Amino acid sequence: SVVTKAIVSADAEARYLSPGELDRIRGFVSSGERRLRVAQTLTESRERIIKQAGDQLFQKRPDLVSPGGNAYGAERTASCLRDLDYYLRLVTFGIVAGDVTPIEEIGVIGVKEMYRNLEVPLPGMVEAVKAMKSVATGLLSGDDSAEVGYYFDYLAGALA
Amino acid sequence: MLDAVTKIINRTDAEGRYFASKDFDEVTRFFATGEARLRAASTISANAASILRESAAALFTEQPDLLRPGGNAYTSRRYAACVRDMEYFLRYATYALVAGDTSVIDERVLNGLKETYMSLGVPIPSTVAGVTAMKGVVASMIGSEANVYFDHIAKGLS
Amino acid sequence: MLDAVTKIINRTDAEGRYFASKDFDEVTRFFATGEARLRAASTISANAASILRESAAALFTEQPDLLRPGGNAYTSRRYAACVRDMEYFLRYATYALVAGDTSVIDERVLNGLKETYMSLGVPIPSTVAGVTAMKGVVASMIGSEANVYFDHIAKGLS
Amino acid sequence: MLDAVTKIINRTDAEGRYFASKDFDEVTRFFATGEARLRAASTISANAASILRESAAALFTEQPDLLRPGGNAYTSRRYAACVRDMEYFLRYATYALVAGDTSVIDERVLNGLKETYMSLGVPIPSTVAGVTAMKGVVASMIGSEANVYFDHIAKGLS
Amino acid sequence: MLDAVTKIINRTDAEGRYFASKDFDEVTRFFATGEARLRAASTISANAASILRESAAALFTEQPDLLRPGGNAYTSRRYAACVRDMEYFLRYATYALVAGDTSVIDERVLNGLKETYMSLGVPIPSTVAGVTAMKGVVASMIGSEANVYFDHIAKGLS
Amino acid sequence: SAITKAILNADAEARYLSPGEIDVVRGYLASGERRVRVARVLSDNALRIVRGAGDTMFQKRPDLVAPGGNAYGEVRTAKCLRDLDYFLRLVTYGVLAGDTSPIDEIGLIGIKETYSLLEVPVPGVIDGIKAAKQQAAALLSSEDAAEASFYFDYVISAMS
Amino acid sequence: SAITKAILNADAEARYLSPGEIDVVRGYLASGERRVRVARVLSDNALRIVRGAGDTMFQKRPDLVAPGGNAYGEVRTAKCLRDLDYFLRLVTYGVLAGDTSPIDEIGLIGIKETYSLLEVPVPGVIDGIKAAKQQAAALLSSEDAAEASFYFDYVISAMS
Amino acid sequence: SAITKAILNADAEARYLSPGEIDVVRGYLASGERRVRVARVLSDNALRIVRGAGDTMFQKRPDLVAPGGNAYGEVRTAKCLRDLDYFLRLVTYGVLAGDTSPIDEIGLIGIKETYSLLEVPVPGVIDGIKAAKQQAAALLSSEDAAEASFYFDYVISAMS
Amino acid sequence: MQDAITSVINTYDVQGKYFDTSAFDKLKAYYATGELRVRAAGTISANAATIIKEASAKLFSNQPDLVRPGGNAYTTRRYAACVRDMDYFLRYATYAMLAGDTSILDERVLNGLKETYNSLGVPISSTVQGIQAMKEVTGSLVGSGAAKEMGVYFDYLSSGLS
Amino acid sequence: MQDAITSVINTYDVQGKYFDTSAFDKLKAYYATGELRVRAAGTISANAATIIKEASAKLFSNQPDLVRPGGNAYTTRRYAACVRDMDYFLRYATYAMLAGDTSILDERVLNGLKETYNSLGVPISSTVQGIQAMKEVTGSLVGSGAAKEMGVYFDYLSSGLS
Amino acid sequence: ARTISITACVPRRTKSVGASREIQNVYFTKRISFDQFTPEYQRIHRQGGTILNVQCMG
Ligand SMILES: CCC1=C(C)/C(=C/C2=NC(=C\c3[nH]c(/C=C4\NC(=O)[C@H](C)[C@H]4CC)c(C)c3CCC(=O)O)/C(CCC(=O)O)=C2C)NC1=O
Ligand SMILES: CCC1=C(C)/C(=C/C2=NC(=C\c3[nH]c(/C=C4\NC(=O)[C@H](C)[C@H]4CC)c(C)c3CCC(=O)O)/C(CCC(=O)O)=C2C)NC1=O
Ligand SMILES: CCC1=C(C)/C(=C/C2=NC(=C\c3[nH]c(/C=C4\NC(=O)[C@H](C)[C@H]4CC)c(C)c3CCC(=O)O)/C(CCC(=O)O)=C2C)NC1=O
Ligand SMILES: CCC1=C(C)/C(=C/C2=NC(=C\c3[nH]c(/C=C4\NC(=O)[C@H](C)[C@H]4CC)c(C)c3CCC(=O)O)/C(CCC(=O)O)=C2C)NC1=O
Ligand SMILES: CCC1=C(C)/C(=C/C2=NC(=C\c3[nH]c(/C=C4\NC(=O)[C@H](C)[C@H]4CC)c(C)c3CCC(=O)O)/C(CCC(=O)O)=C2C)NC1=O
Ligand SMILES: CCC1=C(C)/C(=C/C2=NC(=C\c3[nH]c(/C=C4\NC(=O)[C@H](C)[C@H]4CC)c(C)c3CCC(=O)O)/C(CCC(=O)O)=C2C)NC1=O
Ligand SMILES: CCC1=C(C)/C(=C/C2=NC(=C\c3[nH]c(/C=C4\NC(=O)[C@H](C)[C@H]4CC)c(C)c3CCC(=O)O)/C(CCC(=O)O)=C2C)NC1=O
Ligand SMILES: CCC1=C(C)/C(=C/C2=NC(=C\c3[nH]c(/C=C4\NC(=O)[C@H](C)[C@H]4CC)c(C)c3CCC(=O)O)/C(CCC(=O)O)=C2C)NC1=O
Ligand SMILES: CCC1=C(C)/C(=C/C2=NC(=C\c3[nH]c(/C=C4\NC(=O)[C@H](C)[C@H]4CC)c(C)c3CCC(=O)O)/C(CCC(=O)O)=C2C)NC1=O
Repeated sequence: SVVTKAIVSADAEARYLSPGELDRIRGFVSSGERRLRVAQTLTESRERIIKQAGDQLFQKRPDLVSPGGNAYGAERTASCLRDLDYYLRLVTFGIVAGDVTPIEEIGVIGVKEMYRNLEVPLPGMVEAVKAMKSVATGLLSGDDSAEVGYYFDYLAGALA
Repeated sequence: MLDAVTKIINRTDAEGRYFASKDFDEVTRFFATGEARLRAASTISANAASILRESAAALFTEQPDLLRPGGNAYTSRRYAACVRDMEYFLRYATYALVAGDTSVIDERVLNGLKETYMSLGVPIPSTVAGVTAMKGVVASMIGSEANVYFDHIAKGLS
Repeated sequence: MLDAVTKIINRTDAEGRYFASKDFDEVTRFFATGEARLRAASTISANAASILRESAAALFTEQPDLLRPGGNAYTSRRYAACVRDMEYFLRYATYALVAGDTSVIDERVLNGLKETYMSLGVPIPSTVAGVTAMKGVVASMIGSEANVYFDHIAKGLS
Repeated sequence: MLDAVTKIINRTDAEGRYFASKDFDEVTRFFATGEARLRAASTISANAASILRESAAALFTEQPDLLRPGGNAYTSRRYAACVRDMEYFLRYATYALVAGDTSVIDERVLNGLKETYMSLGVPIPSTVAGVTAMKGVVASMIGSEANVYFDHIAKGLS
Repeated sequence: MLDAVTKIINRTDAEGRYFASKDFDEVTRFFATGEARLRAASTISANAASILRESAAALFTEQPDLLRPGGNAYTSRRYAACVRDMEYFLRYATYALVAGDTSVIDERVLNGLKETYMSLGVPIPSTVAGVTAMKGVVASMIGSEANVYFDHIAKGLS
Repeated sequence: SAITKAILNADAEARYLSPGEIDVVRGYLASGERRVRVARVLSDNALRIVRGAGDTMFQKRPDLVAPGGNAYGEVRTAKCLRDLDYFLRLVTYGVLAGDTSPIDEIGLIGIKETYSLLEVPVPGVIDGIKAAKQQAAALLSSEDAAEASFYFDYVISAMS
Repeated sequence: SAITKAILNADAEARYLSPGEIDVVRGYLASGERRVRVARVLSDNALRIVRGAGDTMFQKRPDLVAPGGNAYGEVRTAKCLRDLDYFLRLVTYGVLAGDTSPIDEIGLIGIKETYSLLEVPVPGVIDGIKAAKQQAAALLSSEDAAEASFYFDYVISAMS
Repeated sequence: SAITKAILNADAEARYLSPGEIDVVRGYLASGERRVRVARVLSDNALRIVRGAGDTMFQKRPDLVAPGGNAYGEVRTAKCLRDLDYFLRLVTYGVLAGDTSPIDEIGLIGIKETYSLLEVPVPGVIDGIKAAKQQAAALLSSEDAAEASFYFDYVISAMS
Repeated sequence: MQDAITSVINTYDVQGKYFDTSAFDKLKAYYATGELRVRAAGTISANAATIIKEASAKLFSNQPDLVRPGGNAYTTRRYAACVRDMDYFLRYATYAMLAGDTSILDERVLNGLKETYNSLGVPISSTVQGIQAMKEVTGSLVGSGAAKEMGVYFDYLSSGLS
Repeated sequence: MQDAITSVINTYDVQGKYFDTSAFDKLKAYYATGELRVRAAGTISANAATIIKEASAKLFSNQPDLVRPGGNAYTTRRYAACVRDMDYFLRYATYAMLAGDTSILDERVLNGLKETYNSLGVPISSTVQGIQAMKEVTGSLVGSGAAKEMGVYFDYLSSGLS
Repeated sequence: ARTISITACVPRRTKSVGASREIQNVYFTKRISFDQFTPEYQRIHRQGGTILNVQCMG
């Protein structure tokens, strides 16, 4: 989170937190209620987000669900969608944490190795994450939409 | 590195005086343009990989000789290093766009870059063409907000 | 580094000859002046902070613009670096007073100092004035015995 | 570093073609000469101490003022370093003889050597005289098969 | 020896105070964990022979040299002493698990053990490896509840 | 500034600005008017702040301006007031930049060595800076005074 | 080459060529004629090997040349077949050199980054290179086919 | 030199000469008359010492000057005597300097591998230097002979 | 390290669930105390040297044998190391209070500290007394709620040592 | 590390003996198996990624809770760490098979591995299951005689971890 | 901050010779951060080296 990052940064320098770091934490905690409301909103619409995201992904990448595809069949498509569920929950974690740390450790570090070992194509992952961005930012107001779009962009960049 | 506010602070400190009315006006101008600059930077960052992909394609359609055997961009290694350098330019231009100042481009990118490119045998006019193609792509996406930083890269390389 | 005895030794080793009457004479003169040089060095060491304080005060009384905003010594960091260079000069001229040879000044002090200062923007004439002020302060305490080493430093900068 | 086969590969790769008949002919000729070059390298290796000893003796009989007090080879350490440099030259000439190409000499030996000898004070013509004496001993023991690499070292020095 | 209750009593007495609310809470927390600790102690007691067997097997699989001629576990007597030591560690760690305090280990196990091992030449890092292997086996059976006590023995040997 | 610190952070990991760093930059640009107001008040009132801080410091510690004191004499007293003015201007810079970097670069790095070798009592400087902090708080509202006090106490803690 | 590796290993220890290294160099020199024979067969038939490999790959994966595929169109298919040709040439280089160093220096180092940035499906490349290996094995004898397959499998393993 | 060692010890700690270092320099300066006397006696008698030591060494090791010996022949025997002269002059240098730094720098660093590479028998050199030590002690008083024997023994121990 | 927010995140990730009402209550509870924590951290950071001076003075007054000869805090080096360790405890308590979680005290402080002090001969009871002195001094600066919060982490350090 | 050759050299050198007929028989047997070992090593290196893919697929099919939340291989970071562990196991098993000797497994893999897995919480039985999966897939790839040879080193790793 | 390019010649006159390649660390050109400059300046001086060129990149 913002707090853990600031504390670790200060600790590697053996100092108390600076006025800048404390200003960062004040801005983080004063934004906490809005962040929790946005996280609730994205949690409420999780199933819809995953459903239209999978719809768009398979519409724009029909080879994935076609024979020979990585997500071909019912159970493989279910695993495909379960990955989008994982990543949406990671996005909600990152929103309450105030940065992309939880996303990075739970879902970004080692992901290239894991989707290589799984034959999951990464451009497909990027398209799926962008589809989730569109669906999820469709559900929020002006400031929240950009704020959540930043986390989705972080995922898309880290998968590419 | 310097942003605009620190550049103003440095001038006032060199003169040894407190901030005056015009200095606060310049600071307020930076604070006014900051939001648009942040939006442009976020747009670039969200599409960094796409920007890099069409910028590389535009440069190598413009100069197919580089990809040919005997060219400086001919190998998987040298192609990777070339797109790596272009990614440097894009990311540091975005940094300069947020900071409102070109300093970070100076001490992080252009400092010693020409000497490096002569030592390596990198064709500098082609690198400038790549920077110009990147400028065109970024301007098509976010507008003319980042033009001065790409021009600064191109002129510091020339 | 070399002291007087090792300098004479290196000379005789350059001709590949044993010590002759003049070499033993130089050595015995050095041994004769050793006690006076030792007392001068102990006097300098006992009053190091006082000498440095007075010399910095003299430097910045004669050249007040070094401390004014925009001057090379204007910040706490740059002032500290100035006073630290002067501390170096005092300590190494004391070393050379004990050794009896300006070698240690050439290897440990003047080697690359001029290029360093020019690359940094440190003014050489102001540092030479500081060395002159330090020389006067030291000669006000120990006499004219350390003069040659401060002169060596000043001409090495000059 | 490169050997003859890798050098031909780089020549085919710069112009981006498959190996043609001429290239295969050059490679086959290099493969035909391999046993003689290997035996020459083994002969040098088995007599490296001797070759070094009489090559150093030949140099210092040719130029005795190197050893004299004040000469560049006058001390146990400087003589050690001179003979060590000659060991460098012998071992790297043998590497180049096995490889069939002089790139290893250019990268490991000749890269920066002239500047380092100017900075150190090692006389280049005397070092070249030592290289030629070592060439003479090596040619007496194995024939003219290694002269090209010693000439390469000498030309790179002078 | 002491247990958790006696440890808290001595702490309150060192201050000459009655039990405060926090002290009562600590004693209640100790009482609440009593049933799990007793079932864990009974589980260890029921499987002590198997625990010792797998622990010794793990130790000597890691370091087979110990059993070879010239090793410190090489003889019937020396292997017997090794497994007897591990059996002592197991029984006294069970005692400390029941008491909730590591004082029984200090009183009965680490009372000259490190000096004894250094005197006899018992390889302490190997003994610690064995203790840690026994910790792993016990954790596989009952969980982490005993880990700290085993760690205590290791820290007593290091 | 805060922007520079976020950019340096993102550059160390060779990435674009993350959602947390965008939040830091946005919250800093939001605070611009408040920072400019605080800096204007402190700058336009530098003379009376320094006069008052120096008076309070000298009343608290007379031995400084007594014979044998570090500040004795017109010249040394003038340099003492000039140092207080320097630290006030550094505080204004820290308020404008939204972080303590200009204060460190221009005034703090080396000030301990400087004052040790010049025999300047650091507790006296701390007393003068505390006096300047209260004199500034007299001139500012509660929120503006709290904003300035962060950098004043940062200077004081760097001294101590 | 093998010679370069032996020389570098001897130079790292600042010593002359050891008897094991001399045996390595001698064995490579002895194998030179067979290496030249395999390389000549590979080079003289590059067009047909690459054509057969491209046909086999595109038959296995028609989507790569279907609309929306990475190699769709004449230009991109030409680049695809050119890539396969590059890998065939580098295989001849590695057969001749006796080691994989030319393959790494010219075409393997950095290829993963290049293809990932270009969204080139690496499994498609591996299928094409495997098809090329089958084409080569058709023209070569069994021992020669094994010798060429060593470097073919090296390329495949480096990509995967 | 002793003074050089004291100054290097001070310099490594960025300090002035400690009382121990000052006492060392004072003792070295006090020993100057006896150091000069010993060195002058050895320097005036160098030809006698070297001729006598060479005579004793060839009388104890006749093989060196016999055909097949390392020092066989007028030129090689002259070089042998020149090496003995070198080591006596280095002993006088060490006596004057009050330490063994001149001996190490000029003559000992690299001497062992030098003689091993030239096939020069180190037992022969050691015998020559022991003979030189005896010849020097014959010309010096017992107290002065001990001071010179310190450095003769240092050279011998360096070779042994 | 782990703060309160990432503690909730870790529980819910391990059990693999999105946040529910209970997680949101824990997160609201953390955010609500955030301004008090930031204020207390700023106050402690501004006063850390004074807190250490007062606490070390009270400790060495209560146990004068520490700084007299034969005491573990007798030399300029060992006195400096003593107050350095007190600076540790104050700084890491401030970290744990700002994070609202004691995990950093486990990872960065308490792990191996008893072994370090027992190997060195540093008296741990006197160290606990010094921690208590810092607890009262810090509470004297930060006020009721912040004092009660900081006391939790001071007591955690005391329990981990004692 | 020791191979078969160096193992024989070690025994005869510690006994200070020249090679006799028994030594020559042993060295001759190693030279005889050398071609089979080289072919198996080449086959394994060509198919290493495929082996890891199939074996991890089998392991996570038999124990699907490892990759779900709460499993030790649930996160991208821990999944990557797991498949990386399998890759190292396969590469060292191939090394030991080439050398015809398990010494490299003692020197580079097994020592302290069990205690590390216990300290991290890696399920050691599941790791042994993954090694057994790699064995089955590898033996399918490399053929019967090479399967017998390679399974010896796979089982050596499995027993070291059990 | 700022980087300074130092070109220096650092001989090996204080120790015996060796067969390993040594030329690169004897004569070199590296640029270091400003905060590392004084330690490297003094380290070159202590090993008997000579500072040949000092440049401030920019
Ligand atoms: C962020 C600061 C930074 C910069 C700016 C930077 C530039 C840089 N580019 C390099 C190589 C290169 N740069 C290029 C790029 C050129 N190829 C041409 O075809 C193109 C027209 C042109 C680019 C548009 C290439 C091909 C290489 C490889 C050169 C070689 O290895 O032969 C190198 C040599 C080291 C290496 O290979 O990694 C540097 C230092 N490095 C840095 O750390
Ligand atoms: C022991 C041998 C030794 C010497 C001689 C030495 C000199 C030296 N002085 C330096 C900087 C400096 N030197 C000065 C001093 C000058 N400026 C003032 O105006 C005066 C006129 C004048 C002094 C009387 C200053 C101000 C700097 C800081 C340069 C800057 O940061 O802009 C630096 C750059 C490294 C740094 O500042 O951290 C060196 C290496 N360092 C050594 O290790
Ligand atoms: C109830 C408290 C108690 C303890 C703790 C205890 C330990 C203990 N172990 C001893 C010897 C020993 N301990 C060992 C064990 C070592 N061998 C190594 O290979 C292993 C790494 C390691 C064991 C894991 C061995 C081999 C000896 C015999 C050493 C000798 O006699 O030379 C001895 C010396 C006297 C004897 O041989 O019985 C004691 C006192 N005895 C006790 O009465
Ligand atoms: C812009 C950044 C900057 C700072 C921070 C700075 C501090 C500073 N103060 C100095 C002197 C001084 N500073 C003081 C101030 C002291 N008098 C009392 O004791 C008080 C406790 C205390 C002030 C509240 C005094 C009296 C001197 C003169 C001392 C002397 O002449 O030896 C000096 C030495 C050179 C000079 O005379 O100016 C510096 C570098 N200089 C700078 O360029
Ligand atoms: C000699 C060393 C060397 C190699 C190995 C090499 C590969 C290579 N292929 C490239 C493009 C490409 N490569 C391919 C081929 C791939 N896409 C298809 O689907 C297949 C699965 C697969 C081939 C079997 C395609 C289609 C492109 C064009 C992609 C684009 O520009 O959008 C590029 C980017 C530059 C360009 O040609 O535009 C490189 C560097 N280049 C080299 O200089
Ligand atoms: C001032 C520092 C210095 C020293 C110490 C020194 C010793 C020295 N003696 C040498 C040769 C020699 N040294 C000797 C002396 C040996 N022969 C007998 O066996 C004796 C045991 C023994 C002398 C006591 C001889 C005979 C040679 C000639 C060997 C040859 O050229 O093959 C050489 C090789 C170059 C030459 O021929 O001059 C050196 C460097 N040179 C120096 O510049
Ligand atoms: C053996 C090395 C050693 C030293 C030197 C040492 C000094 C020392 N001095 C102390 C107090 C003190 N020390 C002084 C001395 C100062 N008074 C004036 O200012 C003078 C400038 C100066 C003395 C010449 C004073 C006044 C105190 C009481 C300070 C206070 O309690 O506020 C204390 C605090 C505990 C106590 O009072 O016993 C220590 C530990 N401790 C050590 O382990
Ligand atoms: C919380 C962090 C985390 C993630 C994200 C994660 C992903 C993950 N996805 C898996 C399977 C899968 N994942 C996918 C997804 C792909 N299919 C299409 O190509 C799409 C481009 C893409 C999804 C949008 C598919 C098809 C499978 C089934 C693979 C198989 O059956 O072998 C598996 C193997 C175990 C299982 O199936 O339960 C993992 C571990 N694991 C983690 O611990
Ligand atoms: C493998 C590539 C390589 C080369 C070529 C190389 C040359 C080399 N020779 C050196 C010293 C030296 N080299 C010589 C060479 C002799 N001077 C004259 O007497 C002779 C004519 C001549 C030889 C025939 C000498 C005398 C020194 C010592 C110089 C000194 O320390 O003052 C040094 C300085 C470091 C040291 O003392 O070891 C280098 C770098 N180093 C390398 O790593």
